[PDB]
Amino acid sequence: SGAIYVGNYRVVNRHLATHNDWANLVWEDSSRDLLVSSTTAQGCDTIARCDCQTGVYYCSSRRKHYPVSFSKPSLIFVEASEYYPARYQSHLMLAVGHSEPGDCGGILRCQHGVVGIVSTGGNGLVGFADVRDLLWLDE
Ligand SMILES: NC(=O)[C@H]1CCCN(C(=O)[C@H]2CCc3cccc(Br)c32)C1
Ligand SMILES: [Zn+2]
Repeated sequence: SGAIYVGNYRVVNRHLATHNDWANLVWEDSSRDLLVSSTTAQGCDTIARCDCQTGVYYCSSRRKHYPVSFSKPSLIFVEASEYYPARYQSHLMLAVGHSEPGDCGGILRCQHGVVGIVSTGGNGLVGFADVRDLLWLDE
């Protein structure tokens, strides 16, 4: 679990969005596993606007942060789950690192700010949904 709070927006994994997120919907994209809802309170976070390919992510299944080298956002095939059929997920970045289901929503940060959130994983891999291209989060 986890979210990004920036301005009057909450950014979550689309597959973990709540009834309240859907009732306050701003934008969602199944192909990216992202959903953004509106908030009444002003948010705690800064979004990176950069091309970093290194950063640090929070891994809830270890209660620890780990450094990572990650690929640029791309279209990656993701196996079927209870939430989606087998499909290509866009704007996804992969890295070598521990992840389990339950780790979705953990933040990836570089020195410039928040880069994205955990969205996929596998045997020693972790995948992050990029948010750096969503320029409107800042206004
Ligand atoms: N973005 C998606 O389609 C997600 C939906 C939930 C499921 N998903 C995953 O990758 C999960 C299932 C297998 C596994 C192993 C280690 C970490 C994670 Br996170 C996962 C894809
Ligand atoms: Zn950066």
